[PDB]
Amino acid sequence: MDVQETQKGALKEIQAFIRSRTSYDVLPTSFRLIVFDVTLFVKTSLSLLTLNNIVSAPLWDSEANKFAGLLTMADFVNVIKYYYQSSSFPEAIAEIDKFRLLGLREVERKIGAIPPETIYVHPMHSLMDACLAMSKSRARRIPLIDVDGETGSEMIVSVLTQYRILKFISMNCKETAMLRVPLNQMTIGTWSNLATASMETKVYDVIKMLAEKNISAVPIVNSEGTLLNVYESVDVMHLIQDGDYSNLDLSVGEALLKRPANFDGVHTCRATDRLDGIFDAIKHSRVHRLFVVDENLKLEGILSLADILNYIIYDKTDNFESAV
Amino acid sequence: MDVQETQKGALKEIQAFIRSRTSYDVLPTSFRLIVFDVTLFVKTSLSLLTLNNIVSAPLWDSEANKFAGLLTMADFVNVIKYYYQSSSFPEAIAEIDKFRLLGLREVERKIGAIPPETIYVHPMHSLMDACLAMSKSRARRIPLIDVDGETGSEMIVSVLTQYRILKFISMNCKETAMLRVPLNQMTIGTWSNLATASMETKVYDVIKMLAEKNISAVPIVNSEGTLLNVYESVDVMHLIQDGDYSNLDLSVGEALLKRPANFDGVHTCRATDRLDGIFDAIKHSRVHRLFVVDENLKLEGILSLADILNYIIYDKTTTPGVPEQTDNFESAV
Amino acid sequence: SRRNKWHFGVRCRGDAPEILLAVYRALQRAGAQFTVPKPVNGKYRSDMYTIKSRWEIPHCKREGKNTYAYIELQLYEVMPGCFMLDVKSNGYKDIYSHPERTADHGMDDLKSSFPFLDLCAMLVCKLFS
Amino acid sequence: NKWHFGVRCRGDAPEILLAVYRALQRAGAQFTVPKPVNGKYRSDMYTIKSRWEIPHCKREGKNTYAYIELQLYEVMPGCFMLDVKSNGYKDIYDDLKSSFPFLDLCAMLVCKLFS
Amino acid sequence: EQYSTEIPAFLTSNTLQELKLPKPPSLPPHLEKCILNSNTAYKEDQSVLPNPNHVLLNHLAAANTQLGVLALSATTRYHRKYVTTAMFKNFD
Amino acid sequence: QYSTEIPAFLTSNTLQELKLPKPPSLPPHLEKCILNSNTAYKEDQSVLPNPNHVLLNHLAAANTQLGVLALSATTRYHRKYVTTAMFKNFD
Ligand SMILES: Nc1ncnc2c1ncn2[C@@H]1O[C@H](COP(=O)(O)OP(=O)(O)OP(=O)(O)O)[C@@H](O)[C@H]1O
Ligand SMILES: Nc1ncnc2c1ncn2[C@@H]1O[C@H](COP(=O)(O)OP(=O)(O)OP(=O)(O)O)[C@@H](O)[C@H]1O
Repeated sequence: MDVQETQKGALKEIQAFIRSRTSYDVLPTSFRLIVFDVTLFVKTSLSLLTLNNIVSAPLWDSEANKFAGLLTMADFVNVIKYYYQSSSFPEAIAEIDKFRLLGLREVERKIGAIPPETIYVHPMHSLMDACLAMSKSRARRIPLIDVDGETGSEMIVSVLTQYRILKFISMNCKETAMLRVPLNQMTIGTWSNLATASMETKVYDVIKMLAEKNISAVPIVNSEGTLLNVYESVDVMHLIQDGDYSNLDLSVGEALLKRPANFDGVHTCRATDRLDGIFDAIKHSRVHRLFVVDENLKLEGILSLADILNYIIYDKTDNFESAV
Repeated sequence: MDVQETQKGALKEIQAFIRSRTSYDVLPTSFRLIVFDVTLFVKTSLSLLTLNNIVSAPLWDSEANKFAGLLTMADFVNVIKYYYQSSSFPEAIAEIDKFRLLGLREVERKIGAIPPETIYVHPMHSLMDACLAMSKSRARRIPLIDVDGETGSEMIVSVLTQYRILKFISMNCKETAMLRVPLNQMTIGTWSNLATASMETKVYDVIKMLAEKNISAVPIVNSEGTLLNVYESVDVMHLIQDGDYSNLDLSVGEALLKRPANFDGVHTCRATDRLDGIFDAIKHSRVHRLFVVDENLKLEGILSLADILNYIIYDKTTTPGVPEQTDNFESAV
Repeated sequence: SRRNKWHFGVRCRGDAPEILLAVYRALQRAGAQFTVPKPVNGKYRSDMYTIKSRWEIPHCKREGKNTYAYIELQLYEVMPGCFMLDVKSNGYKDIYSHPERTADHGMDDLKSSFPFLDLCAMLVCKLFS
Repeated sequence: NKWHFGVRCRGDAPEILLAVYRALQRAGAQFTVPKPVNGKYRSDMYTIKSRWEIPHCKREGKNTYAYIELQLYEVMPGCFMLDVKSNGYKDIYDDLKSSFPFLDLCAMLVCKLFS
Repeated sequence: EQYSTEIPAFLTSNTLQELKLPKPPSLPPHLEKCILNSNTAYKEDQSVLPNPNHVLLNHLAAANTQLGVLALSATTRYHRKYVTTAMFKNFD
Repeated sequence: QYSTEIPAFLTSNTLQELKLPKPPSLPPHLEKCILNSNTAYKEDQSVLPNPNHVLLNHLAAANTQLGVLALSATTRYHRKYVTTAMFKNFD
């Protein structure tokens, strides 16, 4: 029919497909959920993420047998940024270690860093609810909570991640292979006003970008503006996982020398690429964002995950990061 | 004048010397007193003990500005002993980690593992008092605390080891040169009934004999009795600084292999040696013990620092808070 | 991952009888309610090591309702001196039903792991103090 | 990650000076205010003498007090050191000047300054 | 069945005393292993666990943690999929 | 001499104005702790150099990786010198 028109109908099915699935559907037939007592100490909590190789845990409070919100790397990004750029005392930050998840969220909850109550959905409700729930605030990943009627106690059932939503799609949708309109032709991704850093930027400056730009990552480039690396906000967990908060004064550089070898790639694509492949990459490798680069890995733009997901889902101190 | 008699006169001179000095006098001219908040978590307390390469620390209670006792490895041998034999769940000591030093030493308070008030002495009181204190009370080192009359607060100045104290002597008393009466003649140091583990002996059982024989170390021998090593309670710190209490189910074997290279020695000597040489090993190395052994490295007895000091420190009498009871716990190391 | 890894229930040592004793006392001071050994009238048998407990779900209590957690506890010897206190939810039940309601039919609605774990936890703190 | 005097500082001196007073306000401390000398203010302003309700004494009895001299120095541009100095214990009625309470009061100052 | 409050009268007397009461069952083979006992690569979930079994559904499983916290967990069905929640709670 | 009330000018907004007496400069003699001295366990790793008598009872702090404060100060006890170094609870 038309390269343009076959995306249209593709999207129309991708959208139609999403709605007809429940969040519940994306879950594997048998998975594992790690959940943290909101009373846990910050330190302990941070270790936990590390040796369990996760970036997030749902808090449980219990006392309520109610859900206490979603602990994510944005939690430390927001407080760290707050402490920089307010205070005057550079080691004030280290108090973050007295804190318990409660106390922490409490502080976050008293600077703007967390909306009044955390965010939604029921597992058997439409997958769309999930996207829309994320879409309407980065929130990047969302708990699926039900309630044990017999007890009135909430039952955290899992956490849905933009990436797992997309990979579950790349997998159940023939239609992804008919999304072949070049990007330079679509309105997706950001392509001007890019926030970037150099190996010499202080990590805390990056951190300061991530929150106020509400972003989970920042592309790193040399003078010629060649893409070298990224700095994610998970790369922050690794910086303070042992309680060294002065570790935050390192240039992005020295701080990347720490980065352990687990790290999912840094993905690139050309402006003349298209979703069909970007989905195929999703299908196999853990993408997070893709950067758009020119023939000399010069950064043209940033296509991100929410970017994509939103694009699918409808076609009709200032201030905080969302999730991770 | 005779060997037997030169010692007599020697010890007397040493004695008087000891009485002519105040505990203060044993302190470097400028030092570093590390202190802990009673309220600190046990876990931190270990990491900090270890970081700062030390094995004890005065506890401090801001609230009242008072000495809160002296954290020691014994504290840990002590509750640690207590769980293993009085509790049917292995894991579940683990909890230790959770406790603040307060909660910890109140458990010791609760099981009779630490006496009501703690023994301390005025820095400017005679050294002799500090050696008696420590002898009477079986405690292997004792805090020195004064009183700020203006505020009424307790100023910890230091904590004396028995080691430092002997080394004080050995540096200052020409008179140690004159102690040439072999051991086997002198009635001193235990020579019978010796607690000793093998390298297959489980790390908690050793912990067990420690508390309960109230000793800081236990020599590790082997079938034919040859001194191999010593397990010390300060070896526990390393055993659980990691926060891994499963580490207590290691044979002494394995736990030994974890021992970082900063260990002081094992000091052996012959049953026929003599305080003069002992007193000057003390002067050079850092001896915590002497395993009296024979031609063939077969353990015969155990001369100890308390042994020494105490012996260097009574002419006629003993001070019978010696001992106090059976199957007790552990003094302070 | 270093044999500080997942195993069922709670490891135990010493003597079976003594353990049971701990467990009751643990239960006891938890505020649970348990099943008590019954002999065949010469004296006891294995199943004295199979306790059933009723637990008042703390949050349920504290805001009116009277809902219960049912926990069965087994004890197994693994090798001599060695045991596994095997815990096991077998349900939550408010004494009818709610103020109205009971839509059912397929296949018997939510059994969550809570408050089961939360008091599994509460138990463990008792067994370790 | 190791030992240095006083408490490090970012930004613009007089903010810091303000922050200090503030943490100095909410610990209970009294303190000197700046001394304007003619057309106003001296660098002597970055020099607070403070007076302190000992806690333990105004607990069990004693009207006993405690003095700390706070001083702000610059080390580089935008970088300062709050040097804190014990100078007294006087029960408001040679001979040991213990580092306590002074440290605990230091502990409080610090805690204040960091929240 | 039929419940409660008081600790049995014997047991409490003091009871090393022969009596030679019943020993507990021995450990059955299915209780010999948790699925939480690990994994598999190919992402996409380091969160996927093997299909649990039926019989070992709702039991308590524990792990020690070097961090002064409790590691509790259990497996349950949710509609027709199985959630193994694992909790890192605190002590008392 | 002893007020209880934050000076007016320091307080509110556009505190960024009329003047700027600066703080003095960090004197050389600060800038070095007697506590960063002897790495080695020569008999006591407790043993320290002599402090400068002027920078006697002064606060010195250090980062810990353990969510606690590390506070220190050298005082003169009789004729010898304790440099106490407390690890206090953060609170
Ligand atoms: N360095 C940057 N500068 C400007 N805009 C950016 C930058 N990084 C991401 N963006 C844009 O911000 C939006 C956020 O994307 P998303 O909700 O996936 O979370 P994100 O963290 O912002 O994305 P990413 O995972 O790429 O960091 C996207 O539209 C993306 O195009
Ligand atoms: N392994 C052992 N077996 C039997 N008795 C011992 C053993 N170790 C020490 N003793 C005896 O008990 C006391 C142990 O000395 P102490 O209780 O002071 O511990 P220590 O290891 O000997 O250290 P110290 O040198 O400080 O005395 C001594 O009086 C000693 O004679």
